Amino acid sequence: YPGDIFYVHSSLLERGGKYGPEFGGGSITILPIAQTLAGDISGYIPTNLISITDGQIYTSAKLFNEGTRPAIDVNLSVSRLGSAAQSKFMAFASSGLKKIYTEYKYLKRLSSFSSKISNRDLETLQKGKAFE
Amino acid sequence: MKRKDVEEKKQNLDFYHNYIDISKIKVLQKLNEEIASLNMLKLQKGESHYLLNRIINKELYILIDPKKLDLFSEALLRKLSQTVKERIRPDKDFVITVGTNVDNIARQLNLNIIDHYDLDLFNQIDDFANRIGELVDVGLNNKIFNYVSLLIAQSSTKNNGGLVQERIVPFFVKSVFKQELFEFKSISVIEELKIELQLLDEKKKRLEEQKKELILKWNRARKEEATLQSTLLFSAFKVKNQKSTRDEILRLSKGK
Repeated sequence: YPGDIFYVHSSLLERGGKYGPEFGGGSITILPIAQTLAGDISGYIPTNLISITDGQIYTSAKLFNEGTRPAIDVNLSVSRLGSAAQSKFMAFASSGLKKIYTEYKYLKRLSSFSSKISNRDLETLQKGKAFE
Repeated sequence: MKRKDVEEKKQNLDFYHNYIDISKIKVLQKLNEEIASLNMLKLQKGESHYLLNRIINKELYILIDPKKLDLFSEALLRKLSQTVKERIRPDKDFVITVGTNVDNIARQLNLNIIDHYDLDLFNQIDDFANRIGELVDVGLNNKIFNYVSLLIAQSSTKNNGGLVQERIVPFFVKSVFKQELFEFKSISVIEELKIELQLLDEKKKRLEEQKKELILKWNRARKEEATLQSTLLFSAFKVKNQKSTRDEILRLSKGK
């Protein structure tokens, strides 16, 4: 690619946002789409765009082939606005669930010597499986 | 991602590949030692039974969960679950379990749990026997139960893969009980080693496929990097040849 390839996109995607009443008062929401190769999220364009945008929804081929639809990998996805983009009841309903899902994935991967599981870890596993 | 890191990963994979064979040799030696010990224990137990018989002349279900929790463990656990469902009458039998999984399986079937222990107590065979043998004697003396048997969520190469289980009771008595428990433990250890051999054989293939994938990825990255570098160098060259190209085009277009 040329060296301009970052600016070419940035100056584009910066043309959206939420505006004040004296300058139109509207809001442009953008949902750009990007393709990765073999799950390599650390490509040039993919990363250039993760740096210009305010979040990412990562779709996983492993989840897609397993029958999950939509095949969204919540562990590899993020929203940087957080509860500021949600209403009060929705913010309270899902106040701390993404951290629980991350911890559940970590605990599922982690291997330990003890054959018994602490009760907090068991509760986290139950909640993560129910969330899935 | 340079060739140094790829070489380091390659040598690490080779080292683990050789260590797997070394561990296989060690595990085979351990298996042979345990086989000899079990045969000696069986001979001594037969002699002890003969001597005890000459001197003289509701069921208790003990459940143990597997050491770890993988796919094999889950399959064995569910087969043990159906075996419990098909070979226990809760209204007449008592079940003592060790381990969270078998304890949950007993709970879901509303069975009578004598007590709950920690799985690692099974590792110390001497203490395990000294405890549960006295418990079983106290039980059968009170006639609360008269049948005692042992089931493990583990596969046996003799039963075509089925679970290991043995009905110890009914058939100086405490020595025979300890000998039977020791024999059961030795059988379990022998089966575990026989499984471990095949597990190592699988790990070897996993390492080989990892090496193949890594080499493919490294070569794929290297070719692109080299091509881009060469293209940049020649573009830097060909910037300076524009004037001669334009002059030649103009001379050709002038005519003759």
